[PDB]
Amino acid sequence: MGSSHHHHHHSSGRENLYFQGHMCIQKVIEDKLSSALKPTFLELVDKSCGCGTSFDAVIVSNNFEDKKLLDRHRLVNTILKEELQNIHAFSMKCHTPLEYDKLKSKGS
Repeated sequence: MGSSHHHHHHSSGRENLYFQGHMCIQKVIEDKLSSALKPTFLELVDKSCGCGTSFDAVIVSNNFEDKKLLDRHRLVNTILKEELQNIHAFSMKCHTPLEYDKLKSKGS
C-alpha cells in the first residue's frame, strides 16, 4: 500500500513564526518560489553580494530529497528566471526537513 502524494498548497500554520506577510518585494519573491518548490521551511537572511541587498535563503523541502540534481536545477532556474530580475544576487542553501530537524531539534 502507498501511492500517497498530496498536493499541499500552503500550510498556513507551521510558518506562523514569520511576520513577513506584509506585502513587499521580498514577499513576492518568497511566495513565488515557495509555491513552486513548496518548502516546508524557508529561511531568509541578508547576504549582500556587495552591491545592494542580496538574499540568502535556506530551503527545507522534500522536493529536493529525491536527489533530482538536474530536475531541481531546471525547476529552480525556471521560476528564478523572473525571480532573479528583482534581485542583485540570490543565494540558496538546499536542505531537507530531515536534515533541518537535526539542526532544530537536537543539533546533530
